[PDB]
Amino acid sequence: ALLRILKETEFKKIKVLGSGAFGTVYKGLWIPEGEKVKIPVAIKELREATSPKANKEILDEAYVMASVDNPHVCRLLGICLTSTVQLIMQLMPFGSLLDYVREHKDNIGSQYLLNWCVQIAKGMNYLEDRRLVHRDLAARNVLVKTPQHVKITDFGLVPIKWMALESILHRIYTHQSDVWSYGVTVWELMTFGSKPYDGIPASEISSILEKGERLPQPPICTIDVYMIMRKCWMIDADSRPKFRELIIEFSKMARDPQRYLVIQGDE
Ligand SMILES: O=C(Nc1nccs1)[C@@H](c1cc(F)ccc1O)N1Cc2ccccc2C1=O
Repeated sequence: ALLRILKETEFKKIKVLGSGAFGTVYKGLWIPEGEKVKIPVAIKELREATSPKANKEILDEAYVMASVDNPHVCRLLGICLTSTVQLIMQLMPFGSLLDYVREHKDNIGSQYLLNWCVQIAKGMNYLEDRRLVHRDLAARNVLVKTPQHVKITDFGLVPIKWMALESILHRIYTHQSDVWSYGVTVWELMTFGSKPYDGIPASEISSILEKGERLPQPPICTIDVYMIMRKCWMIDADSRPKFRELIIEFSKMARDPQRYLVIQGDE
């Protein structure tokens, strides 16, 4: 439930997974005080600019992150306060889903792929229920705990291609706007990590959306599935399918993946 405050001694950071302007992420081992067991963890350290106002804002968000409780939604285990701010999240061994599909493109299966979409939709629904807008749904932001299990992280805090036209044009973010991002995320999985609008300038993208052009239907997927992706990118936000609704369609599709999705040779 609550977010633990962690003593510096409690955890050690083994290696650095990623570097960002906002913060640098590390892979680490955390041993809870009073517990024999050692847990692998992902640690994020804010790069700079600590401010009293900033610290309060950061803390406030941290509590909510800790509060979230869903199987497909990442939860912030704890925060460590010292000179720098570090956020502790349980490590996902596999890494980002986008990276996973990219190096495992040859061996992936439709059932796994269809199942991932359902899981993301389920995760998204919890956020909608909790009145949280992710604001940056992407393939990278989906973490692979295991092939069978996937989770969503970094919600609640630009990626022009991923974001909805409404958001781009008027800086408007809503759950429906997140659905447009969700459709793009599905496209990434379907296309095995191909970058959307590859070689296209960010500035141009808004005009293209206005023109009705959309990302190309993936070779692997069936016609019905492509329609779901298109629905997400439709201009009317209300017209776009609800997340709860999305779960049902994918789940039905999940039962017989081969019909809906055709890739290589599969059972
Ligand atoms: O912790 C996060 N990412 C990490 N990378 C390596 C280890 S944790 C990320 C986050 C974690 C989570 F469980 C769920 C949603 C999230 O958005 N958060 C949370 C938070 C709170 C206050 C200020 C900044 C951040 C921030 O960046």
